[PDB]
Amino acid sequence: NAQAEEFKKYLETNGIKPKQFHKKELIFNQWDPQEYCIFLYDGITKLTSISENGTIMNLQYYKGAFVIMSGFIDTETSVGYYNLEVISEQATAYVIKINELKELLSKNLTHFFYVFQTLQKQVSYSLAKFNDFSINGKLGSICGQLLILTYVYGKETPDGIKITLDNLTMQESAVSRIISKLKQEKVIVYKNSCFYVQNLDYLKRYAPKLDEWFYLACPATWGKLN
Amino acid sequence: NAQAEEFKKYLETNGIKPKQFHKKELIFNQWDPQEYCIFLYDGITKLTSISENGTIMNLQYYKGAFVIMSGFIDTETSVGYYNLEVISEQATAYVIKINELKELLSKNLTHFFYVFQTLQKQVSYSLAKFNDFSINGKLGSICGQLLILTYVYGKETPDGIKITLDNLTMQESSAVSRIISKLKQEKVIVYKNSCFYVQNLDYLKRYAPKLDEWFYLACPATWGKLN
Amino acid sequence: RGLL
Amino acid sequence: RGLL
Repeated sequence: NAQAEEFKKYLETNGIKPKQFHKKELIFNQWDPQEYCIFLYDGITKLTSISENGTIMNLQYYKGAFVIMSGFIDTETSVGYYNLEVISEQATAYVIKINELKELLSKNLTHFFYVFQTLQKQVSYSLAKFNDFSINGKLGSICGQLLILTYVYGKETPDGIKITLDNLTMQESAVSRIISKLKQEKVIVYKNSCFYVQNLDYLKRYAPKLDEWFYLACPATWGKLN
Repeated sequence: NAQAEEFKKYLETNGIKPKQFHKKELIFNQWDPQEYCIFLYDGITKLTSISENGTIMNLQYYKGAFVIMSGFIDTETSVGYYNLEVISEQATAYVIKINELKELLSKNLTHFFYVFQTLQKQVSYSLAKFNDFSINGKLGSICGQLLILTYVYGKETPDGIKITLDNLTMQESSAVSRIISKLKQEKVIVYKNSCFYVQNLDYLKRYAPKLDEWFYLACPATWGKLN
Repeated sequence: RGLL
Repeated sequence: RGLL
């Protein structure tokens, strides 16, 4: 990501230092009244929410480089009380106070457009996932999941495309039975203690709108696997 | 809204003329290569897609004032093959190309913040919906669905809280049928006068919590007027 | 699904 | 790079 490198430089030059985080660590949590702006430069994280009955629901996943904001930029109110936990063994991120982000972006229109376009990517992603869901039931959602997974970590091999990731990030009832159905139909197969793609066509078919979203939002990464 | 009216006057100050639309008219179609930034001011619209078989997939609904965009602002490339179909008998919108917008917001950053916060509302809204869904199934989905509509169209009447919106658009499935059946039975809603009524708002708040919190955070005034 |  |  060329835009993300320039954003990193522009943040560091204004005295914003990179911060390190380990697995299971939260970059910002539910009850934090201070609103932030996390520039996840590297690493994988998940946005979760704890319900009043103590149950924790995973809502979103994010991968660097990306921008995740905990409040509105002008009024500095909360946009939602959420937690941002780290799922990769290690992650790097810049934590900016919401007012500081307001200032910095008002001092530069290019990075303003950058964060704005990350928000737009989120919106179009949600729309695409919803389309695939409303069409192909709950299969379209998991199909889009596996599709974007293969696109981001796919590596060409004679057997088929493969995702190079530790078993942990891979793992992270009825849905499991649907996985069983797909594995029996052999959409993908497990070998050498790793997941291996077989026919990316099934996922593109049953997760179409997300394939479109990834083609027009990440065309470079989308091209190499097509 | 006030900020929306100010942005309207700004657009009109930069030569952006408001255009009218009759129901079913396409403000922009999936094939138009031009990336727009539609600032719906009055009426209601739906963002749709169309799969291979030709079926129309209603993706989302928007009620002005709101902002919709067909291209990324940084790269000006399209965000998707979408269609913005109007559904009100007569709507009023402000259509602008992507670069005209970008420069307008480059000279006036307050409205840049306005649209930025609009998109933040949209993302956190999708998040709250998906949370209510994950935690309380289609029950919570439906509860949040009619919760937002009673918040935006709530009129505290002696018969409870009337839903001040055109019945025809209100009309606009076994599981949902059973769910709304128990809603009608349990009294939380009533079909008096053929207009959807709601008398137990706390029941909707309980099973659609994250949407209620989103409405409180993004729309604190309209949320407080019914609590 | 949802009127925003 | 993006959402997951």
